[PDB]
Amino acid sequence: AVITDWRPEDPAFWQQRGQRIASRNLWISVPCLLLAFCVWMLFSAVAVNLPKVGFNFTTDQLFMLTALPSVSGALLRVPYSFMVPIFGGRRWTAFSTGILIIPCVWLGFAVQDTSTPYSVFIIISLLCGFAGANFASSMANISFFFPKQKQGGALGLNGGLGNMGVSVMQLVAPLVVSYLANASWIWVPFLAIFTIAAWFGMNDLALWIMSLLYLATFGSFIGFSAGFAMLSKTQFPDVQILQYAFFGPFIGALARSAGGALSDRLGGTRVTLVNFILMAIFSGLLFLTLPTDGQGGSFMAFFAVFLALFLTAGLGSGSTFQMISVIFRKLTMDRVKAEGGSDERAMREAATDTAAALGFISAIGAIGGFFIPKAFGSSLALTGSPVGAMKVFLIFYIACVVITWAVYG
Amino acid sequence: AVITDWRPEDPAFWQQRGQRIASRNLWISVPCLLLAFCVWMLFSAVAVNLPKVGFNFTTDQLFMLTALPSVSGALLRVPYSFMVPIFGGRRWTAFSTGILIIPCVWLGFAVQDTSTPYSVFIIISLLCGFAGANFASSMANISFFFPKQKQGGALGLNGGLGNMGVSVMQLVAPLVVSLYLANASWIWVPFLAIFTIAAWFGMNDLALWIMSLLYLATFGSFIGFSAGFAMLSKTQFPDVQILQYAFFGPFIGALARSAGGALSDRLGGTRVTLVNFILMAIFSGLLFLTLFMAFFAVFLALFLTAGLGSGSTFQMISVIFRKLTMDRVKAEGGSDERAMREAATDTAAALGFISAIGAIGGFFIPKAFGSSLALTGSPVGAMKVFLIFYIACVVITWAVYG
Amino acid sequence: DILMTQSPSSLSVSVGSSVTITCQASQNITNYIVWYQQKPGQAPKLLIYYTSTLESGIPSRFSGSGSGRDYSFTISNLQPEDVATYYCLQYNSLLTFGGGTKLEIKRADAAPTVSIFPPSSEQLTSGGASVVCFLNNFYPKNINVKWKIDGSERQNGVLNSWTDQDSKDSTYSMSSTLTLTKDEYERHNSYTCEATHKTSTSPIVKSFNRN
Amino acid sequence: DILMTQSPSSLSVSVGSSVTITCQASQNITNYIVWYQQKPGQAPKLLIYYTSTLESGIPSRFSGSGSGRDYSFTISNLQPEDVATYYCLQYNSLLTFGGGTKLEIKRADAAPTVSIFPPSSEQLTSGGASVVCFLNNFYPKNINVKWKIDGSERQNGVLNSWTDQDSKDSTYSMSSTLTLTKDEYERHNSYTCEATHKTSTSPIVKSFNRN
Amino acid sequence: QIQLVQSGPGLKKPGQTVKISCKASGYSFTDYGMNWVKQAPGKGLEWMGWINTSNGYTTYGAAFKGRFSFSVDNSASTAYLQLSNLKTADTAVYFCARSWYNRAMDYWGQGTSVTVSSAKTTAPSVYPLAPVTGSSVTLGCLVKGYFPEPVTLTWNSGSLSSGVHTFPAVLQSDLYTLSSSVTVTSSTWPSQSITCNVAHPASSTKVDKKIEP
Amino acid sequence: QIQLVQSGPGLKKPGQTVKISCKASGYSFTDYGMNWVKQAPGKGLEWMGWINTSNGYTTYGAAFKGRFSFSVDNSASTAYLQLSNLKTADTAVYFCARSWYNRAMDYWGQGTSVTVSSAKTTAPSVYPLAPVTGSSVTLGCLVKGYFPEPVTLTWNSGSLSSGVHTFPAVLQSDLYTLSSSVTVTSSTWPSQSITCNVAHPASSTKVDKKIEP
Ligand SMILES: CO[C@H]1O[C@H](CO)[C@@H](O)[C@H](O)[C@H]1O
Ligand SMILES: CO[C@H]1O[C@H](CO)[C@@H](O)[C@H](O)[C@H]1O
Ligand SMILES: O=N[O-]
Ligand SMILES: O=N[O-]
Repeated sequence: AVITDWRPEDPAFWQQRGQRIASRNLWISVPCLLLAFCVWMLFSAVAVNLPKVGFNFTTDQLFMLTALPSVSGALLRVPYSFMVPIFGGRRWTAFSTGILIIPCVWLGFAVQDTSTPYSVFIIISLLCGFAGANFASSMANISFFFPKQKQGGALGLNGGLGNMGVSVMQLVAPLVVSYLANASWIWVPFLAIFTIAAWFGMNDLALWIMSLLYLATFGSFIGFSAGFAMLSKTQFPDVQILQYAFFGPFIGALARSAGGALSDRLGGTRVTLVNFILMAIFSGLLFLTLPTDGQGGSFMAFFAVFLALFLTAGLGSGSTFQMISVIFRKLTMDRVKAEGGSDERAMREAATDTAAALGFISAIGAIGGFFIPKAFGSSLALTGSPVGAMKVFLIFYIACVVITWAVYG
Repeated sequence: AVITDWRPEDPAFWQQRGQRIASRNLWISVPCLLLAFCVWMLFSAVAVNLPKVGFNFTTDQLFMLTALPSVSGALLRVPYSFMVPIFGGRRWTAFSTGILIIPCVWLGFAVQDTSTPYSVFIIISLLCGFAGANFASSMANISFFFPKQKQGGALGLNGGLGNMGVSVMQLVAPLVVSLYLANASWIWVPFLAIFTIAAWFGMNDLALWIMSLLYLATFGSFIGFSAGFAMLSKTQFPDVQILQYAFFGPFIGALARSAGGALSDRLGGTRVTLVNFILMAIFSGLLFLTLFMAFFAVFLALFLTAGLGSGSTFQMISVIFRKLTMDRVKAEGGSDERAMREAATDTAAALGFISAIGAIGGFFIPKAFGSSLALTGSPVGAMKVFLIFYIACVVITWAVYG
Repeated sequence: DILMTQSPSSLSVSVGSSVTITCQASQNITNYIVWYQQKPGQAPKLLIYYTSTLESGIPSRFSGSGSGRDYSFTISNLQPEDVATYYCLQYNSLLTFGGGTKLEIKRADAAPTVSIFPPSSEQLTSGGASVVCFLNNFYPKNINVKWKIDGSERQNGVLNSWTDQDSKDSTYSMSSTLTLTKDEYERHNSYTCEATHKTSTSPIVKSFNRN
Repeated sequence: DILMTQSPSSLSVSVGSSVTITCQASQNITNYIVWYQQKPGQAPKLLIYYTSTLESGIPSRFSGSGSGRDYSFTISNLQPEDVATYYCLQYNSLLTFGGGTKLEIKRADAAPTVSIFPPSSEQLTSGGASVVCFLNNFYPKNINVKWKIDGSERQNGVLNSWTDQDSKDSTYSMSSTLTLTKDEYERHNSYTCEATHKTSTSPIVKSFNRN
Repeated sequence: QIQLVQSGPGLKKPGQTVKISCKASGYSFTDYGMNWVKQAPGKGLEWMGWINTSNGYTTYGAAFKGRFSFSVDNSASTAYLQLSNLKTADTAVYFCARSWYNRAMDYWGQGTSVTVSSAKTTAPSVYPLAPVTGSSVTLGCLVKGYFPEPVTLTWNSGSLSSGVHTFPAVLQSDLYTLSSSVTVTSSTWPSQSITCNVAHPASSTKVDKKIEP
Repeated sequence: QIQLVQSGPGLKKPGQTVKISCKASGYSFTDYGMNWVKQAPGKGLEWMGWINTSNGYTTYGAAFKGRFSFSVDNSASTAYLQLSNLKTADTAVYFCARSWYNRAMDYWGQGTSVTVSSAKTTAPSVYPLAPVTGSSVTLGCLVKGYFPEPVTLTWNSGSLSSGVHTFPAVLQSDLYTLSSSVTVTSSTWPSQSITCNVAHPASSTKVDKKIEP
């Protein structure tokens, strides 16, 4: 379990030992991270089904239960990043996955009983936001296991199939409803399995602006992930959104991967910049798909425009990461050259810096999984329309086009 | 050379080092002593050959030179016994042996010069008598090295082989006189030097009147007859060279001294001394009836009787002191050991005086033979004074002891 | 290459006592040090890896520590089994062994029990004759054996051999064989083997007569 | 058994001075007295036997005298070589030694030259840490040494050792060593060693910080 | 049960080649490097190098560059050390041990003795040694005039293993001689027989010797 | 010429036996007695007794009747002390000296240190001490946790004999500790090397430590 001699930058070690151990750790890592994305977004599919089983909460109170996980999620991302060098990859993974069985059983009971207070439901949602932090600890872990010049692929895999968890849950939670307990309890066998699997299979080794640009991209993917099924119910109450909502966050994740791959083919800042034009254009065209009370509008268009807003948000996530990655490689190149060192040192140090920075950048970035569905709450509960919220979004994506041109291209 | 820790009464000390040192000291003391006797009795064999090389001395002027050693001999014995404790055994034995090279050289030279005065020949004989005192010092020295119970055999050995010096000379000096008279004197200068060096390196320095008269009658006789016999067996039998036979006299005398004590401690000190003075009267008379074979054998018996007498007088003295200290100690109420050790100390301290008186007879006997033969034409004059003396001595033995 | 020096090169220590072997590397080895035990004839056993982690099976009494260049290893309650040669090794850059530490246990002094053997008649046919002496179960190791033939000492043709210390009772045994031609052997009559040990000032003498 | 009292049992005397030791026996020992010199680590030398007789080789400066129960021994022109313990002995009945006289030489007061030394890293791996202070070549012998750890004083854990007076320059040297755990040592920063001697009222101080 | 078992002892002449093998079992072979350690007689352990079992790349210590080759046979699950153009200096016992990396050399082979010599191989003469009186007697066995090592020697084929002292062989004039003692109580001999078994593989000899009064 | 050379130090446990020996040469052994002298640590000389070299007979002082034996071997020209049933109280340096009588004890042996103890024998740890004022620097050597005495320490094998102070071992919790210091000119260190050599015979250790900056 404990590993005292770890030398990934040494090809000879990599070939005898490293690759085998890092590869087994990676493969057990992924399930434990996508399951944390499943548990993170429970209310994105459960708050929709809350009234349909006898819960008289404001639709704003429902958006609130959808927004709160990302409160604790964002705030637990910085401390979780410091937890891997302290307890170790095997132990923390086991622990941080295992303790997700708490809020999963607890809203399997609370949902069946009809007199259960809002107070309890706020707590369960905040404890679901613990699953949100798994990302930063899982991502530090992987950065330790893989050699600096190979971390890209593994990190890409870890968070790529990690983010996929949101989409995977949305495809399952409605399909398992045959009622509202099963959308929570179907994960207790899976969380347990891979806690045991992590416990035995894994190993214990011995710029503010970028936070904003990540926030605008990832924050959007994860924001629209929280309150889309919820929004496409206060707009088109007669369509069964649950059977379609999954496809959104699915495209988002796939877009994240093509994000960086695209970006190193035609410029980090360029893609970011052009894709904030798209994220603005698609924020405006949503205005022209809304029905006003009620109800005269288009759904296919609404859904396609949102499908675009998930694709565009994913693309940006990848785009922003490789901008960070690139910025750090320029900084480290210049410093080393001034110290008079080798490019290898610069490569390694840039890989460490982006990994050290990642805990903080992903913390700020996760704050947008709250604001977005909170804005859809305080737009509805006030003006009785989503037009108020979306007006803020449009201004922001305009601000992000501005703040990218001015500060980069 | 200097011994600060001497403990002979301590068997442990004796075994660890005492016996080793006392033994080495004894073996060097002894030859040093016999050589002293050789030098002492020199004229007993030289004065006879004095005329044969051209010296006009009276046969009584010759008898005188044979008598005078025992004059200075006797008078130096008492001060010599005080010499060891003052100067030490190694120092005194070296010096007192060494200085005997003076007379042994002087009369080696004087004998070749035909016109050397009688005055000079007297001086040399008085110096020859220094060698006679050696016995007193040598004997006291030995008494100090040996525990007061082993002293017998060591003193017996020292004195016995010491007394054998006269006998040794009279065998040698005639024989050496061939290859003349210087050799009777000079054959001892290598030997005396050898053993002065030998003592000086080999040895160590430590930190009744009646009895005198009886020793005088015994030892004074031995030493008297030793000097006078050749010088008499000449004026009586000038046809026979006595010096080829004389030695056998003192040899039988000295050896008789050894068995004298051994006899006496088996059948009484006073008895033997008494019965031996009967023979020293009988033999003193049966000499009148020979004035050669018979003259020689009676005189050969007069040396033999002088021997036993000496060895019997010693153990008589030894017993006298042993009886006295026994009584004194028992009155004090101490132990027999104290009594033994004190007896042995008393007889040894008395010895320097007893042997001085006893040494005066080596002067009288030949000087008597000198005056008797110069006044009358016979030895019968003095020889009558002898018979009287041994009768007076056999009478003083009975009256005072028997 | 990274050089390793080990102290002490050898030592004797009491049962229930404590050993401290040290190792100084020529440069920093970042905790990558291992300790081996090597009994003779058998093959090394790994006791400690990574400065201070006991191999499983390896008993408590063993431990090590250190960092950078300077490291040490300790056996805390010495036992007769512990008799061996110990080794540090660096596996930071390439690998380097230390010079070893031959550990000897001390025990109560013991006198050799001695026995002599004349040439077998089977050997006599060859034209050679070996007289053989065994001195068993003594302590300590140092011991001199003298060969007497009819009183006279023999120095040529002797050949000596010693066991490793016994891991049960801590003793030694040595084997002295005096080799002669059959002629030489037949000429004399008494052969003597004399063991002089620290345990008595007078030698243990074993001997035999040819009849 | 004949008992011996010796006087004095110790004393300091100037170079060039005159020493007199006396010895009294419980009974008459009849001049049988020996005097021995005993420098430490070496083995006794016999100076005088039988009260007054020097052994050959022994300098004239030595002599002795007495009788009965009372004896004495004297060194007349003291030299620094003469530093030792002297002994009368009686070898009259059995043998009895006197109690000794340890003789010190006096000299011009000298101040200690002081050196402090931090724990070796080789020692640090064991888990112990000793700070060593050497105060060299001072006179007189008496001296105090204080240990400060970060201004605070330390008494527990100090061990002190002094040499025999030096037979050439008549000086002393002492060594003080303070032992802590590697932990206790690692916590604090500055280590201080204060030598307080009869050569000045303000101490000689030496120190270091662990940096 | 993890084990590495090595080829037996070899005697060769200066100029020739040896090749020693090491069969690993009880663990997955290609997951651990293999080390080779040299031990010359009366020297300490020398690290020769290692071979990477997942790629077959050898790595040599400065001293073992030239005449040494490590090689592998993954299916046989065994490694080999080949020594070429042998010199007297190659006389040593050679170990294989497993792992460069976490628990470096955490399992060793039993060792493999290589003698580089010109001496002719000859069988031993095995002489029984009988006594010439406590409650216990000692019998002996003299094993003379053989080359090379090893001889092995037991008593009653192993049955009598306590009371035994077999003395390390001593070489002389190109021939080793060895010996061995057993002491037993007097109740057991001559009552029961005690016999000396001597194997000398190098010359294909097995001699037994009964110890006769 | 004349010389008595005694055997080396011995450690023993209560209840055990010791025998010290003394070899005399340059004189005739049987001519002189042999004395035995005890010196307990800190106390003064004590006479045990003597043995008569022409008798072989021993003589023991009051306090040495019972457990002590002087014996002799005249041909080895040597005498022996034999203490048995050892007690803590027997810890001392022991001296043979020549002569009961003239010049009592006129030559002495170099003495022999017997320690009686139950403590285990342990080897020393040797620590180099390098500086942290004038034209001369002082170096040191710390020697910790050994038992029993003696250790012996030199500098550059005895080539550096001036400037050396070696401080008497001090015992604490069954373990001695010792140290030594050397002062040399600054011109000669670290310029030339200065190294400390410790030998602890009772555990067969010899350790050198080079003093490094
Ligand atoms: C302060 O940023 C917040 O508001 C903007 C709109 O202004 C959202 O797009 C974003 O998700 C949210 O985090
Ligand atoms: C005074 O005595 C002297 O006279 C007689 C003869 O009368 C001798 O026998 C004796 O030796 C002598 O000394
Ligand atoms: O979960 N990505 O920040
Ligand atoms: O010379 N005897 O008295």
